[PDB]
Amino acid sequence: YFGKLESKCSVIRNLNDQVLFIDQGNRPLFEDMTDSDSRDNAPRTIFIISMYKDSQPRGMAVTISVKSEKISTLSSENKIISFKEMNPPDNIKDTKSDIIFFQRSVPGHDNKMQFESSSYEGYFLASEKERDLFKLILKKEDELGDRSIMFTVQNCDG
Repeated sequence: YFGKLESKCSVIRNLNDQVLFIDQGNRPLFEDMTDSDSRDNAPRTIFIISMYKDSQPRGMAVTISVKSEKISTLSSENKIISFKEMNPPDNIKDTKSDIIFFQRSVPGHDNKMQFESSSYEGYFLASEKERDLFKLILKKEDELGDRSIMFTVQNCDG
């Protein structure tokens, strides 16, 4: 079971220092900071990472949420990326949850982080190029050295 401990304002960047944002269509994408849309994208670059105490310690249990008009929370349900219409909860009774990811650092690189679905072992948040776009996806990943599943997290609380 999980219990929420603290929430932190966060900016998430991929392997190429592109910044995660939510577009008009509620799609999680990555922007180059010289992109012409970076001005309009800027409010949608802010994520809330909430840390959870875990009765079955496997990694740092977190939810990732966005604050638009209302709060929505990132989900790995059905092995894809979506946003559940829900604030991060105070308590979660189960040991696995579609909104809980295990955040862990990369061996030798304490600042590089990987987020594993707690529902689907071996599935990770990843950056993927798809035509002209860079998309946040849920990727079945056998190779933990794959830099496309590595992110940095910058605190904006201060």
